[PDB]
Amino acid sequence: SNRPVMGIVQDTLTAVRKFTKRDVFLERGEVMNLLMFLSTWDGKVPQP
Amino acid sequence: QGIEQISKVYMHLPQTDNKKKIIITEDGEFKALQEWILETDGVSLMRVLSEKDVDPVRTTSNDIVEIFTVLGIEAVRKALERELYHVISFDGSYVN
Amino acid sequence: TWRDLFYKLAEAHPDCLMLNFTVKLISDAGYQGEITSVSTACQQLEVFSRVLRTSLATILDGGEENLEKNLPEFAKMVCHGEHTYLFAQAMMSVLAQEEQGGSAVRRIAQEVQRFAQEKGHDASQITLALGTAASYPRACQALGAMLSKGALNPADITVLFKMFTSMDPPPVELIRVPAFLDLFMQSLFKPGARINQDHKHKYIHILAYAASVVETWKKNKRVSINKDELKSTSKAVETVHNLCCNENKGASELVAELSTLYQCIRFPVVAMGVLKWVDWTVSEPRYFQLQTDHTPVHLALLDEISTCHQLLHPQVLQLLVKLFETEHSQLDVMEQLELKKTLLDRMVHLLSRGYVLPVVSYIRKCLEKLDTDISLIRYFVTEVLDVIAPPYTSDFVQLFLPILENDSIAGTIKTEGEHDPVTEFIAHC
Amino acid sequence: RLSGEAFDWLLGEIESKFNQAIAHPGEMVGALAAQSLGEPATQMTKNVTLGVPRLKELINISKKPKTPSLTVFLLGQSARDAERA
Amino acid sequence: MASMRESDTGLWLHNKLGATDELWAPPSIASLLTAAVIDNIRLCFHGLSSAVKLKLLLGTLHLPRRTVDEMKGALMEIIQLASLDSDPWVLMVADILKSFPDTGSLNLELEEQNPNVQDILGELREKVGECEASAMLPLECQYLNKNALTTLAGPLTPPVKHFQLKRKPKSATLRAELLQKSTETAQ
Amino acid sequence: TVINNWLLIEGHTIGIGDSIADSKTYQDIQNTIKKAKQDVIEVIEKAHNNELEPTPGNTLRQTFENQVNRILNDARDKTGSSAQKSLSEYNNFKSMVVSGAKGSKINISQVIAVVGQQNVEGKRIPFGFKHRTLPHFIKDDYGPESRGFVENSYLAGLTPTEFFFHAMGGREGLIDTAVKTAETGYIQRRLI
Amino acid sequence: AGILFEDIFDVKDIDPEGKKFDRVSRLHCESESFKMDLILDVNIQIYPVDLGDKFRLVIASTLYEDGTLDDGEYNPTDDRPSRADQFEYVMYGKVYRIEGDETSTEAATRLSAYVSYGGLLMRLQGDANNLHGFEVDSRVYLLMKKLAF
Repeated sequence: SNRPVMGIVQDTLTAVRKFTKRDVFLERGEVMNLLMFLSTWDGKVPQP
Repeated sequence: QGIEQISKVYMHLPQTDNKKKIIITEDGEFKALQEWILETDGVSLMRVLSEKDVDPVRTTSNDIVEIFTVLGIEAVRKALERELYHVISFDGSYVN
Repeated sequence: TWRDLFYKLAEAHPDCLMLNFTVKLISDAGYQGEITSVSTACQQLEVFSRVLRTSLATILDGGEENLEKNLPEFAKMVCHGEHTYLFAQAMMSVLAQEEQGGSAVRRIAQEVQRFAQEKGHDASQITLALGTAASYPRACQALGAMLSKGALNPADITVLFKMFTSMDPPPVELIRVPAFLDLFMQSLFKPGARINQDHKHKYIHILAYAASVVETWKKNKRVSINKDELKSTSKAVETVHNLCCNENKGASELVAELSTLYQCIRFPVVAMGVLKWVDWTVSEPRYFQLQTDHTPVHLALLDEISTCHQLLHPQVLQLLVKLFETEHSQLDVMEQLELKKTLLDRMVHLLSRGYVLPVVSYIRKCLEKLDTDISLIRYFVTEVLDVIAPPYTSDFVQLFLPILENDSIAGTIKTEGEHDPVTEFIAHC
Repeated sequence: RLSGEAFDWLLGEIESKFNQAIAHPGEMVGALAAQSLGEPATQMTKNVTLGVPRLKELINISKKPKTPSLTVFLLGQSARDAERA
Repeated sequence: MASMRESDTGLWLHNKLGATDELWAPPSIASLLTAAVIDNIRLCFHGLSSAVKLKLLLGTLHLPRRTVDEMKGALMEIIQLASLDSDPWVLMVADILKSFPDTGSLNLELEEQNPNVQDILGELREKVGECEASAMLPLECQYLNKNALTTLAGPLTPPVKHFQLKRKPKSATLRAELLQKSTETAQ
Repeated sequence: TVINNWLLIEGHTIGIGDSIADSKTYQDIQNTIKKAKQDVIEVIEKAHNNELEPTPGNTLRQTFENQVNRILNDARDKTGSSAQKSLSEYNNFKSMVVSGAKGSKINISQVIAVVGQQNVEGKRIPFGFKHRTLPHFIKDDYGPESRGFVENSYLAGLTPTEFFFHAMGGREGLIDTAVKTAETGYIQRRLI
Repeated sequence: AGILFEDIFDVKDIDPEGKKFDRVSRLHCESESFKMDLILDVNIQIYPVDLGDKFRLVIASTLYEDGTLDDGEYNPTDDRPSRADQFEYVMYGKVYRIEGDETSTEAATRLSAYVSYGGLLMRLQGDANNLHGFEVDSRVYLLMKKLAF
């Protein structure tokens, strides 16, 4: 059916819906802790 | 009166636009129309098609063998296509 | 024709002396009226002032019945230039300073202001500065901002609420501008328009204080303030607004609360609110399909409105004219005839309560306009002469004789009977 | 509002993607069709008898189905007035 | 924003406000009025046409009161210097607007060597005195109540009563019928 | 990887508090159910007085069942919509449904508002006994609660008869699951 | 200087449709001089605002008064003078759309520039003569400070 068979599911889906809301704010410590998990990160911290 | 194998006939006004008549207007829109259609419960497709004031173009028969014997091999291929598409895309699932 | 051609030539080429020469000779010959004067009066002080004087005198000669005719051209010439507009407002408001007879003066000033606004030309802030807005700079700011935007913002509403609820309210007349009250009415009554639920009560309170509260004044000094119609008025406005903006409920539920509805409709401002709410609901082309009564409750509400107050009778007549003149092509002619008959009943009721002359003139215009069925006017005139009783005034007889002069009535209502309405009316003359 | 360089890049990209979209010789499209038909069959079910029984009736061409019927379209003005239908 | 010189200032003013067809002050006067132009008007006001003075006077009012507060002296000076011209129009407008920088409102003085003003005021006052009762109520009166209307213009004046009615209108019949229907359906 | 580690800071759960109405939606649901019962009683009364005009193309029993089912479905849908309107922004059912991770609005409606109407073979509970569905009922009763309409919600618990009717409705799913596997594999085998 | 825009606004309204989010509020604002209108999201939890409040809005293309450009990477240990010192609230977003009253023949008179601050949107609408520095796909700052006056 020319469409993906693998998608984001379960806790990842629920928490990514909760994560991308308009009022989710993160301090620098949690931002560093999260960026530690990006395998493709280029090592530059974006301007807040 | 009537023909055999037709147990009962339902006079019906279509609601979905699939069975509704489609004609391009003068200015170019599509403007779906609503007209009376009938649904039998048997298969003749030959006496039915030959009746007076019955459209011989769009009167399909829902039966594969009758369609084959009345209208050839390419017609039964197209009818098989449409029947499979209906039985598959009935629940909303899509197959290429 | 050559006068117009010479005008066009003169306007085309400023460099030709012959064009000014011909314009001067046309003025000499007595045809200077053909020369442009709609924008010339703005540059002229004394001629414009004297023509304004004559127009206003003629306006006061015929009352409203001649104001409605002398107002368009007078407003055009006054408001074509902004300076003439400002001087007209200043003089007219100085006239309105006197507490005796100032209602007509204020009305004419508001007419000039609204005609100026219609052209997209705004001078509301100057209007506020003309009045007593100096002593209340905050209220002046709020009114100026709202009337400049044309919308109601919750912040300035809250500011006005704080000012008026405080112990030193300002002159209530300043917040009684027709545009400002119209903004309140539009925001609080229009279906499909949304207002903050946390400021709904503040809006209602401000409107109630603007309308029902009465303040005593002498020599431009406040004396006392009446607050009798403040709590019950606010409650009635709240209930009616709840009815207006809770549209998903059917009209049957509206009828079910008829006791409270009729108790609260006696407020003239609320009466106008329901008037325009019904106007906007039935103005929808598809509302008639949803209106499933041969004698709908909306026209009963209009009857109650007419009965309660005579000031709304011009507005009731206008809405009835709009309702009848609207010819519908997506309804069966049977329901069209039923609606037209019920509207005829409404016009009969309006004519009964003393608002006769404009209704009679409109009915005659419809009869002569062929936009009304013969049987419709037959029913109207027959039932009118059925319910009304002699003696009839000279004005009514004069305005009604040509109505019976039309053959559509002479050949239909004239029937063989001991009490024939047309025959008895003719014999009464 | 595209510019010349953008248009050239767009043409190149379109041609590349289309050439990528061609089928590959040696692909067993028969098995792909069989599986693409069978896999959705595991989730579905006047009277028309849709679902797996209808699939069996279509696959196994049966000289008699469970509920044969005809849809008839009226040709003339009779399609509009039910009295003349 | 420079102190563009006198004749040049007059030319700029007659370029921004010289449209004779546009007899209304443009909304641009909110940003067009600055300290330099107003200060330079002190000498080029004689070089302005009567229409230019009138439109400038009209547009002076369309300013925020923060700007008015920070331009008190310049606005009063331009009013005073416009109050010394041949045009009676500019004289009267300067006198009316002298109160704006102080109170934010407009002065109302009349009957001062203006024949049209005096005659219009007198004739309209006597005409209103003829027909105080025959006064067209303002648009706000249809919202006002009985006491408010009485305080404003007095008691409601009935219109001419054409005749009497021997049969009740269908409005009462419909009212009673719908009251019965509401009573039945609600209960 | 990123989301599962931000979830440790945010957290996610579900509990009894996420399946409770504000005691004001309960009154609305009760009124809706009462009105539905009244409407089906009225239809039954008009039926036994032969004042029921048969629907075009339907027998008298068929149209009677059609109006009954229409009323019951309207009641279920209205109660479910009220339950959805009642939920707060912090409720967990709503969060897990709007994201599409698990469940659907009908599950929320059945947990909070009303379980609904049970069926076997697309029809209401058949008269397994002689002219009645259970010994606890009375002969020739076509009312809502006597033919498998579960009035309660999963939170509020099911009464005995509603519990048994729910078990009947559930058994059909197991039977269908048993047969579908046996048929689809053979179909695909023949195709391939 | 890189100051695209600067004017005074006042909070004429708060989120009209309701409180969609706990820590974010939708501000409807009107200007004073240019007669602008503004629609803004602010972190109401850390920068509380009220109806009728006034603030100075300074949309700048850079935080350095000298006017040099920035890579756009968070470098907190920086010493150069910054505009942020005299402002309470600072965002850093990227304009994504510029509408207007354009026709097929003449240019536009009333423009509308939308900029997204990492999720918090903002619409600036006014007259074409002011929104000249706004060009799509360009990073900007917000730099607003309340005016107690």
